[PDB]
Amino acid sequence: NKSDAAAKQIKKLEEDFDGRIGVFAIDTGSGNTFGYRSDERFPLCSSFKGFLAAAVLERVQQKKLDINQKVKYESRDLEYHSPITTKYKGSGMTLGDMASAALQYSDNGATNIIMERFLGGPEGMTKFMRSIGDNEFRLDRWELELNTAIPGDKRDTSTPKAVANSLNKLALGNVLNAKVKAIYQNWLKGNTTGDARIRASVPADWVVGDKTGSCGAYGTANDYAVIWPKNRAPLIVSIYTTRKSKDDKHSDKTIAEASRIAIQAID
Ligand SMILES: *C(=O)N1C[C@H](NOS(=O)(=O)O)CC[C@H]1C(N)=O
Ligand SMILES: [Cl-]
Ligand SMILES: [Cl-]
Repeated sequence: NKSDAAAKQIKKLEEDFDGRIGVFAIDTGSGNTFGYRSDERFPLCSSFKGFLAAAVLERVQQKKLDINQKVKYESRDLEYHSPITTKYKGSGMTLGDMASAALQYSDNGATNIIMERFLGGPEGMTKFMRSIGDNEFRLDRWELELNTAIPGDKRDTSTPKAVANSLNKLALGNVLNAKVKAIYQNWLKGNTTGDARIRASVPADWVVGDKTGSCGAYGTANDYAVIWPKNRAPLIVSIYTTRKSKDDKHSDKTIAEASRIAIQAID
């Protein structure tokens, strides 16, 4: 019945802002879980960039790539929203710096460059996810087109549960070795976009690593996080939303609230 109460609360919240909320949360210290719409599809938007950074680190770990190899792009027309790659166009960036920009600032140039040159495009990004046992995730298009968040479209979607399981595996599990996982965690912990989301749903002294997504259409926005509560084993929270209408804006406050509810549901 605690699951049932949390379900009623999410259902009401999603009705209050005329949209759809999907939630999965895991307490890693007990195995307890909470889901609502946990198997339904939601656009990933920028959130997939957190997995794209994990894929680079796996490549590094495998000695396929080097974390400090110079990535050069002096002639490229940077995609819109490339705040970090635009500052280093003249000089190039290290591969590790590039991947972390794609994660912590959602940098679109960084994303496109990495998929074109190191990850085998959207199909290769999908391949990596299948290789960690994620069967729901799919990326179909490149930046910026992956963001259209058309209702009923299944391109560039995943499920809250699968995203949560995958972040569990990547941030806490054993896909990455102890060394390279620490780096991923640090990247996550220093995300710059997430302050009004899962982060705002927890005490200021809990440590959080997250990655947000804001398609910019259909009120579509999301966040996933590892939370290290003080004196307790880590939580995983995954929150996805869509809204009914094209011009609807996303709601940071609904995400934060949905995370507050999900985190009490697994208390
Ligand atoms: C991510 O969805 N995008 C990059 C940028 N927003 O960063 S955030 O989503 O992490 O907050 C603008 C919108 C969107 C994109 N690819 O256009
Ligand atoms: Cl996923
Ligand atoms: Cl957040």
